[PDB]
Amino acid sequence: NTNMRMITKELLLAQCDVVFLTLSKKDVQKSKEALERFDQALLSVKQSVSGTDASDLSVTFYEMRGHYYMHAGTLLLKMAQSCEVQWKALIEPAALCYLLAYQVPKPKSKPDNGQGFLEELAFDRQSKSGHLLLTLSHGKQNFISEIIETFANQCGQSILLKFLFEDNLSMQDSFMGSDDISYVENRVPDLSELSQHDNGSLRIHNGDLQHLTWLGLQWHFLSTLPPLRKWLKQIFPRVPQETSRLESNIPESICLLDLEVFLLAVVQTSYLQLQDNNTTANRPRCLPLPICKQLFTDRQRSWWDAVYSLITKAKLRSVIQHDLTTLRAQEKHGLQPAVLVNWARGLHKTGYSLNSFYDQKEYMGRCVHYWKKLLPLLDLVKQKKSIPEPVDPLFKHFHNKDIKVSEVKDLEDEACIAFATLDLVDGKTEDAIIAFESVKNVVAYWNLALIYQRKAEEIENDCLPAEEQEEFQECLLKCKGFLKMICDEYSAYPSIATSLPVPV
Repeated sequence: NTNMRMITKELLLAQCDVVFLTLSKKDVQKSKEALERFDQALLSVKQSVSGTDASDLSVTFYEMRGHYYMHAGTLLLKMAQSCEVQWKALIEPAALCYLLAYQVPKPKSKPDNGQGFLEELAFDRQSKSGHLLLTLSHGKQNFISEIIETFANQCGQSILLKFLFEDNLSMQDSFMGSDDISYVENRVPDLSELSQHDNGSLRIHNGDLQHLTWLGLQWHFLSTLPPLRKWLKQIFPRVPQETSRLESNIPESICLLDLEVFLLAVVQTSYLQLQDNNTTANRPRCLPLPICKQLFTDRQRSWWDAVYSLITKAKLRSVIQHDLTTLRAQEKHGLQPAVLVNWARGLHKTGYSLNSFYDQKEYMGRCVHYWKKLLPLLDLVKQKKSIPEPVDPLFKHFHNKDIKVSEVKDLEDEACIAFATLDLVDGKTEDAIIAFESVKNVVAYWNLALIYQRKAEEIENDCLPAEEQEEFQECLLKCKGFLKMICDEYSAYPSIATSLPVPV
């Protein structure tokens, strides 16, 4: 009875998704037929059994309403791609469809009928809809205009119904007309809620390389690094966070930082590859998960599958061992500088942000290791071949990776600052100063002033003029609008200027 009305909606949803992606219906009869059956079932269940608060039909109906609008958006984008490419007329219909799904509220009875399914489906729908609503509406003031236009009493839903089912369904009857939408308002997803929705969506995509690289790419498009450690702690719970030795290429000593580094590299290589794939001559940069093609190459897939088979278990591990040698910058690697430098900067930031001492050291140890392994190779930049890689080992790109002769100096300075900071977070506070008195950028000045303050809370007076002149240096350097410091001088400069005047 009502239970079959419950389950058929779920099965028709799975049918719609499968017919959409793997069956690769080319936006022709194949997929639109499933969508039409879905819409018919929706109107049928809504009009007759208007479930109240008590029956679960109402909450399942709400979740499938959100999912129906999401799939409407995906079908619009597929039509646009198949015909020519994502048009200028099929992103706003699609943007409105993505919005409504996120806006209908996550289902929670909180008292049998495993609400877990609806909970994780809400996780997934919100994650997807939000990531595709930010990447479509990258420019602001776009949501407000779409909300006040593409929707209206009937015209808005008419121009959204005709596209999906071309004149095979009446407007008033058996359609989306009976559903009212005017109840939705402007509310772009939050960058904190989005990360938790992704951390939840990882509950139905355990270790899917495609899904992970898609999420990584979507975060990368928003110009903020993704939270790789939460996801990697969810996927793999137990894996050690570091290793005893970085000099040994042994397969059964996988550290979580290795997988973090591998995912960083895959995300950047796939991003550059698509960037060169005639996207410069397509409005959705990343093309939602089911419609888009493979983002990683084949060797990455083989290695990740071997790693997953090792972790979550006559095993041939030559791929593990070979790419581990590649990963730890060991005996002989084909990767050029662009990859090592990205690795080092990422580990640097991720470690420095955190507070736990046994975590900052770990991030600074791996960071200094990568910079010191870059040290000799970047020296081979004297009108010389970097590394002959006629074959592509794992990550080989050109016209980007090649570090020109000029930029060497800055990487040297960053490596020295990494050395100083590593030793400063170990307790050798004197040679920390020693090393910080060679590089002459603003990071050095700020770190020196900070160590002067901490060591000398209530020690001496004349050590304060050290802080005085170093923050005067940083003042002149602020005069040039230099925002390179981790905390902007709006906060450091005022506090230090105050402390200097108060001590005076």
